[PDB]
Amino acid sequence: NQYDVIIIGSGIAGALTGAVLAKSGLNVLILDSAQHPRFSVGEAATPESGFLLRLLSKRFDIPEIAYLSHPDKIIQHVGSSACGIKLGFSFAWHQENAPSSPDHLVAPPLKVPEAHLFRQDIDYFALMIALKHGAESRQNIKIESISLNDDGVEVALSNAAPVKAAFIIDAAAQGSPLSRQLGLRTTEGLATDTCSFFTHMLNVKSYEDALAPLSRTRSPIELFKSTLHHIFEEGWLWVIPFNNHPQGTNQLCSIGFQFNNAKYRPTEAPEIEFRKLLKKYPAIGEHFKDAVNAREWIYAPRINYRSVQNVGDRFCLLPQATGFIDPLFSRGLITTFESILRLAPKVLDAARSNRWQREQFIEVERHCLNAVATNDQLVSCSYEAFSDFHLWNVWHRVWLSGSNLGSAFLQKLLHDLEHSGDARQFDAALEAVRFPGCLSLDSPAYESLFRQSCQVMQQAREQARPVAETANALHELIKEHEAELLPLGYSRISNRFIL
Ligand SMILES: Cc1cc2nc3c(=O)[nH]c(=O)nc-3n(C[C@H](O)[C@H](O)[C@H](O)COP(=O)(O)OP(=O)(O)OC[C@H]3O[C@@H](n4cnc5c(N)ncnc54)[C@H](O)[C@@H]3O)c2cc1C
Ligand SMILES: [Br-]
Ligand SMILES: [Cl-]
Repeated sequence: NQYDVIIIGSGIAGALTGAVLAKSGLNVLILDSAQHPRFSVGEAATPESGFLLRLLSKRFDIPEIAYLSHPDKIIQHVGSSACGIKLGFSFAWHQENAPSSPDHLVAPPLKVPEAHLFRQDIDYFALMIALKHGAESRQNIKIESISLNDDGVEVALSNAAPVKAAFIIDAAAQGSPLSRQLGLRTTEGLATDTCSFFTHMLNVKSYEDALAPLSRTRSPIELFKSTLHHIFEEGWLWVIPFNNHPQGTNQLCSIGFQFNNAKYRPTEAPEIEFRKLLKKYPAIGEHFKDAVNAREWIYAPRINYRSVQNVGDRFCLLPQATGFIDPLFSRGLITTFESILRLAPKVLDAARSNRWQREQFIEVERHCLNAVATNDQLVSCSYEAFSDFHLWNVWHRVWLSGSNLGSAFLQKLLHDLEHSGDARQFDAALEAVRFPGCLSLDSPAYESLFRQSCQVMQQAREQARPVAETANALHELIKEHEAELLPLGYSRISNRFIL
């Protein structure tokens, strides 16, 4: 075998996977059909993704991976166009045939700033980390076939010699050739059925200049410096600026709108569908008066999918190749970076002992399948919560309380790894969690709340219950479970900005 591991796809997942494996002593090859620079979606960084990036950096001793978790460090080391700032999430609610109220807004601010990842520069920077640590990159290739055997993997390429390796990691992310040929992908048993239009734009106005200033909204953060979600019955639109950091030089703002296909199926071209949306919601249109498009619209008719299995003797699909739900709540990078953190140590043990069996990577599958399953419950219920503001306001505390518990648990693992310096203890502690894939990670009290809350929302969809009844039901559940959650005051509805 020419190599130890072959990685398909040279975006952030594949490049970071290649970096840690090259650093750990494996002879790594990274294949890609596209080439850098190239555009990619997956821009909103979360607190969990920040800790998971810092864990990867510490666990495998690569300081440059930790630079991607903080916006100032991106600006300094990657480049000044490589990210915007993020001081939180903002969810502005809208209704067709009604003027938009500035009071219909929830915006839980963050403690430490996060990045809005300009992925063309971030993913190329991630590949450069892999290349500097000894990984080989081959771009612009054409995969003829991928053969899996009991003694190894063999990849055949157009106009080149075939390459061979012990393992193959699919990081190709929804153009996954290994997912196609194995017959793992399916949309069966998915609550979320959604499409997506997305692009990058110039001259997009800020929320403050377009809709309502800080004095009016009373928000502790500028929504300009946040992942802004414009939500409404049939779907949502995102405003993710890269031009919101003071030292930043990027002019672009990522814009993407999604529909629930059960409520609205788009019929016409992306630009026509966009203007029809701004007609429906004039408030959202205030962003795009003098705005112009910086690239083509991409239309994905169904972004949702999952897999029945995602590992074998000689392979392992990374989360994006495995399954995906929706941009909402930015769960893709969280699942991605955690799956690498779980996979990499097991691949090292396989490569070091020459044992390549499915049972060794079973905990990578269990996490990944549960994560997509959880996020499907989270998103499908969240899409149903868009129908009314008060319903959403109550509902988002279910997500937020889970995300805070999950962030604190990953922070605890980082704190123990930094002080103790014990890699095996960290790997075991991460594997020891009671609810792998879920939002809280380890808390049974939260998962009780989460799974009961989702039953209420699915009952509300199936029987078409009133929004006041559903909102009350969730409020009693929060009040029941509040004591076991963090002491933040999740139950008081009048507080729309949970510090
Ligand atoms: C519309 C949309 C919005 C999203 N929004 C968010 C968000 O707000 N927050 C968030 O955290 N996540 C989001 N995600 C998920 C996000 O895309 C992933 O978390 C992340 O981008 C995955 O990185 P990656 O390197 O695996 O994939 P990518 O960055 O897409 O890289 C994959 C690479 O594989 C290559 N490739 C494809 N097919 C083949 C083949 N047959 N052979 C060889 N190479 C191939 C591609 O050319 C590409 O270079 C979103 C996804 C979509 C579709
Ligand atoms: Br997801
Ligand atoms: Cl996501």
